[PDB]
Amino acid sequence: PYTVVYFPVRGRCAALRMLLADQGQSWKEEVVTVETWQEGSLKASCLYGQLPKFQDGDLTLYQSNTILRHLGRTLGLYGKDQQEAALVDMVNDGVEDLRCKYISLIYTNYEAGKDDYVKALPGQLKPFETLLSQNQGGKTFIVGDQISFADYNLLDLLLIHEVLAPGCLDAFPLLSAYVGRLSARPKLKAFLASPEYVNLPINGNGKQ
Amino acid sequence: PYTVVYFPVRGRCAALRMLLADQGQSWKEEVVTVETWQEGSLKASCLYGQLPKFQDGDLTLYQSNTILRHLGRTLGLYGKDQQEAALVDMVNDGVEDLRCKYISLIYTNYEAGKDDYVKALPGQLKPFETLLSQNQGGKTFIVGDQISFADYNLLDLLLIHEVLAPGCLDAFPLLSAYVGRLSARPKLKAFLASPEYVNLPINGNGKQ
Ligand SMILES: C=C(CC)C(=O)c1ccc(OCC(=O)O)c(Cl)c1Cl
Ligand SMILES: C=C(CC)C(=O)c1ccc(OCC(=O)O)c(Cl)c1Cl
Ligand SMILES: [Ca+2]
Ligand SMILES: [Ca+2]
Ligand SMILES: [Ca+2]
Ligand SMILES: [Cl-]
Ligand SMILES: [Pt+2]
Repeated sequence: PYTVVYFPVRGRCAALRMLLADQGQSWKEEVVTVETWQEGSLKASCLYGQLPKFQDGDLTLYQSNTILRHLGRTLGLYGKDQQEAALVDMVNDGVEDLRCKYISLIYTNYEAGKDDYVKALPGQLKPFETLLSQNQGGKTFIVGDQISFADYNLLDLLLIHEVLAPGCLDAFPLLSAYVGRLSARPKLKAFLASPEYVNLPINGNGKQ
Repeated sequence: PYTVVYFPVRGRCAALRMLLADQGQSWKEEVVTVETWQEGSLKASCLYGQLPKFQDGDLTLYQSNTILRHLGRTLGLYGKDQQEAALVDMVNDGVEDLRCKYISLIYTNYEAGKDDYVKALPGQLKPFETLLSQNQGGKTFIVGDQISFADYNLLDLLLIHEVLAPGCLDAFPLLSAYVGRLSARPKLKAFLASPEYVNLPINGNGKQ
């Protein structure tokens, strides 16, 4: 019932794929080559001229956080009540902010910008440590006592940052433990070890 | 029940203010001056070192779209069902994407970047005219038959863009009429005419 339409990269679909995999949901991958994209037709049919495109039956969605929120809603991964739902959003928006900075570094300014980025990184990661500390001493999820779509997105962000700056989580014991804990969830663990995950690059331009 | 903590500018609070005013809600403005921000204490206390900060009872929120979603969820401005909520998110994420570009122009590249931004603008607005075209002929709201938080956000986006690039909606009959229709809603109309809105600059650097 789900289709993911994307480039042959992890990128903005990593988190939503982890979510689907961990939740035992089945989906189709439709792969878009750089050549098809450059041909221009598919791009012109996309609402905002970008991928991912996501189909849930006849419901067609664009925007990676739209897809996360939609799956969060329909799969009960959006907090236990209205207050938790808002906290989940606050976490996801912070994740999205850091993701945009990471995307900027990777695609527009890797060589000149990397040292500065890594130096500023602890400052950008600290709010997630703080959230964890304020929730059951960081022993469960980013919000409340059940997983949310923000957990999968946060997890992705942290995983890609380790690759960017090995040991960056050494300064953050709760985030470190959290990555280990979520990454060990059985369906998730299997997915992250699988060719369909491992054989895709993180980004489209060979940088990580 | 609500408190908005922000600089004396419209910026990222404009949409949530329009929402509150139109929905007959009461709120307190806590105005933060340049001197107070520079002092550092308030900034250090903010989850992501940014304003707005929003209070509603004992709930403290940060991130303008988290605030919009919370108000949307709690006041019933988030579509009629899950499928509509997904479309609402899709519109809001698209509004936010263009807000991000607008902000980057205003704050970091106004004199060099304006000509390229304005030339690109029609292709950036067109998706919203298309959405309107596909929903009851553009006669109601951006999604469905009831107002949503995305409508308030889109209306703001459009109003600030008419200041930036006067006439930018002229080629878009549905958006043009939507702006007039929503702007005529009695409480919103009163708010938009009030000194509280009119006498604040859109941005914090004198550019618009
Ligand atoms: C195929 C490509 C050209 C479109 C390409 O290398 C590329 C550029 C930007 C991208 O994302 C940016 C983002 O905002 O996620 C991604 Cl995921 C890719 Cl694969
Ligand atoms: C505090 C400032 C430095 C003098 C300043 O002017 C400033 C910078 C970025 C901002 O974010 C833009 C947005 O609307 O998100 C805003 Cl709202 C302001 Cl007021
Ligand atoms: Ca986006
Ligand atoms: Ca943000
Ligand atoms: Ca309603
Ligand atoms: Cl952006
Ligand atoms: Pt951005």
